[PDB]
Order: sequence, then structure tokens, then C-alpha cells
Amino acid sequence: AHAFWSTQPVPQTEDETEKIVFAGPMDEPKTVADIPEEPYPIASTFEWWTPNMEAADDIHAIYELLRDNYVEDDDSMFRFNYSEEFLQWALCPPNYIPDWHVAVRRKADKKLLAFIAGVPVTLRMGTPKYMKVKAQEKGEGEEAAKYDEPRHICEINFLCVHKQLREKRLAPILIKEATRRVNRTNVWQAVYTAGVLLPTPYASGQYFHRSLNPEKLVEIRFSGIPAQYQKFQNPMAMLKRNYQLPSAPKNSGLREMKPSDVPQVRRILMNYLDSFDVGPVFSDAEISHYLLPRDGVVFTYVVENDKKVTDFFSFYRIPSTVIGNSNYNLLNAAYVHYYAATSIPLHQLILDLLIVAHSRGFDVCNMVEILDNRSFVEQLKFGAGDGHLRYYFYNWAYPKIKPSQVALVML
Ligand SMILES: CCCCCCCCCCCCCC(=O)SCCNC(=O)CCNC(=O)[C@H](O)C(C)(C)COP(=O)(O)OP(=O)(O)OC[C@H]1O[C@@H](n2cnc3c(N)ncnc32)[C@H](O)[C@@H]1OP(=O)(O)O
Ligand SMILES: [Mg+2]
Repeated sequence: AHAFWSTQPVPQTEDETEKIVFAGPMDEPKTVADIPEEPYPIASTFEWWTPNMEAADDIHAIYELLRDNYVEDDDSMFRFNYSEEFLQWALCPPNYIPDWHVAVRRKADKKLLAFIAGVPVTLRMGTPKYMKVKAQEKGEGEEAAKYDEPRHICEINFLCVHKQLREKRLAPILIKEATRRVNRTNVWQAVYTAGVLLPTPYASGQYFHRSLNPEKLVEIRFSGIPAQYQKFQNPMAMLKRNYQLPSAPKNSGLREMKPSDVPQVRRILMNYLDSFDVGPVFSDAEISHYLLPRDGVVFTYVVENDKKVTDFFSFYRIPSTVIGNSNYNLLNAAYVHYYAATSIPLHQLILDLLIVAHSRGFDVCNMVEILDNRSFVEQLKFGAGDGHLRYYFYNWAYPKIKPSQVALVML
């Protein structure tokens, strides 16, 4: 059934995954000198290209590929429209490796046909808590702890093959060439997410959506007027009423994050993320990059009490193209990013996220049920959507975990 994935160092079935008791590698330990130094062969009408993320045209090329060919919902009504500013942010974190960004161009006209991106991430990915307990019970604690140290790996995103080149087996060639470039830098695991089921996730969760401009969401058929709002004489005013929000944040002490906040946000986030099995470790430079406000891209607020940062939240923007509607072209969505609460209940922190997003013109707030996101779904009127996000590793055995034990937000 899987001509390419059956060749790769990943768990092949759920049955195999339910047998995994320790974290660790799947593949032959290899070394850098064993890996081919030459790019993977590709047909003579194509060429490999390494975009220059400091070049505006190169970012534009990648932008147009993804605006016209990247992921859609399952009914082909919405397609992501990541902005050029967001791709420069997401692709160029501290100490990014230019060669981990891999593209195929048609050699004739230099048309971008395919793309995949890798960035560094420092991930805790040792054996999870529930499995470490079984280990203790069998007298296998040392095997179970072997790979506890945070590891410097590759996070993969933005895989895309142009619609005219679909189902020609171009994606496996792009994946093999990214793997080669990453293994040439002495990194042997990756982490990625997908909406589709592939062999084989270590965690899966639903997406949730909090309506901020319900009249537009209904108009573009992102949501409907739900059948129950029919027993009512007037269905939309009632829907607006249901989702209305304050005009200003309710936490006194909330403000935008500034550079001098970086070391306090680092400490409070790192302490919070320790409570999850799988999660990133960020330096001060990586907190600056991922969390300092950037117009149109990432939005971050802290709660300051007695001149100390005690809580914060962040959200990022990804608009979607609305595939043909006469009144609207764009869905403006905010996505819950990292957060940490120490002074107030998480629901009261995240209400201010919704208030800020709504006053900044966002139509919906989205999240996956990772972190402690399930703890504010009902009070903040999030509803499950039709999608899921599945988390995967390349070359890493990992016991199945709940999505509430995952702390890596993927952009
Ligand atoms: C150590 C470092 C390792 C670095 C790498 C780690 C691994 C990273 C892995 C990538 C993580 C990406 C994370 C994200 O960005 S997920 C977002 C993926 N992007 C999209 O959905 C955009 C819209 N669609 C497309 O652009 C194309 O349909 C894609 C490119 C998805 C497939 O193109 P196409 O439809 O033209 O097909 P093909 O004939 O060329 O190839 C068919 C083979 O491709 C396997 N397939 C299909 N979908 C995916 C998928 N999402 N991840 C992995 N594999 C996938 C499929 O099972 C089959 O293999 P097999 O079933 O026959 O065995
Ligand atoms: Mg193809």
C-alpha cells in the first residue's frame, strides 16, 4: 500500500506503535560521511534550488506557490494564504540552516514546482511519563531514560507540489533530498504535522474554532447558522449576541510584549512547558524571534503585576483565500500560539486573547487541542471543526500520547 513510506524509518502501523515502550531511533546509526555528498538525482527538465530567504523575490516565489497550491479544507472552499512576512519569520528563526529549505524549479523558465522547509528545533522527546512508570515496574528505568536530553532536530513544514504536478511521485524525491541535506548536518530526526493520516502518528487532536465575526463566517460558509438557532424568530442577531466580546482586555496589567520581557517570558514558558511530554526548549534569541510582536504576523501580550511578567499569550495570523464568494475574498484567522498563566485561570488569560484578536479585525480564532487548550473550550465558546492535526516523527519510536501531552505549536 505505501511504496514510499514502507521504505522509511517510521512506525508502519498502529499495532506496531502500541508495542513501543521507549523513546529512541528507528534506523541504522549512520554517520555523516556515509551520506551522499551529491544531490539526489532528478529529471533533466528540473533542477534543485535553495531559495535565499533574505531575497524578497525568492520569498515571493514561495508565497505564490503556496497561495495557489497549498493545503485546502476537505471541501475545497478555503486555502491557506500565508503572507510573505509570515514565511520570512517562520523559515528564518535563530541559527536556521539555509540548505534545509529545498525547492524544485523547472529548469527552462525557473517556475517553482515544489517546496519543503526544514528549521531547527530543540525538542524534549524522551520516554513519556506514563511509559517511564511501566519501565520502573519492569526494572527498565535506564533504557527508558536513555534519550531524555533535549535534542537538536529538524521541524518540517510547508511541503507543497504544484497542482499540475500532482501524483507524479515528486513528493518522495523532495522528502529524500531534504532528508539528505539534514543528515549531512548530523541531524537524524524530524518532527512534522499533517491533517491527513500517514504512517504513523504519535498524537492526534481535533481543531477548534471560536467565532469572532459570525456574520462573515456564515456568509463564506466557514460555519452555518446551527439548526437550533431556528426555534428563534431571528437567527443572526442571536448568533452575534452569542459570540460578542468586550472592546478592551479585562486584565489590568495586560500590555504588548517588549524586548525587555524576553527573559521573564522565557522562564515562565519553559517552566510551564515542562509539564508536557513532548515540547520545545527555547533560548532567549528563539523567544525573541517567535514571540516579539510583528505587524500582521505574530501578536504577544504579557500580564505585568508589580513590574514582573506573571502571564502571557501569543497568537499568529494566517489568512485563507475564500475559493469564490461575491462579498469576501479572505478569511482572517488568528491561531493560539504559546502562553503561560501563573496569576489567573487560563480561561481568563485566553479571553483577553479573543478580545484583542476581535478588536484587531480577526474573523475566527483557531487551535488544536494540544497544551491545556481543552481547559477553556467550553467557557470561551470554541467548537470542534472538521479537521484534525496529527503529529509525527521521522526516525523516532515513540509511545502514543494524548494531544494534551504535546506542547509543540506548529505554524
Ligand atoms: C532527518 C530529517 C528528515 C526530514 C524529512 C521528514 C519527513 C517529512 C515528511 C513530509 C511532512 C510534510 C508536513 C506538511 O507540510 S503537511 C502539508 C502537506 N501539503 C499539502 O497538503 C499541500 C497540498 N498537496 C500537495 O502539495 C501534494 O498533494 C503533496 C505534496 C502533499 C503530495 O504530493 P502528491 O499528491 O503529488 O503525491 P506524490 O505522487 O508526489 O507522492 C505520493 C506519496 O506522498 C505521500 N504523501 C502524501 N501526502 C503527504 C504528506 N502530507 N506528507 C508526507 N507524505 C505524503 C503519499 O502517502 C505517497 O507515499 P506512499 O503512500 O506511496 O508511500
Ligand atoms: Mg507528484
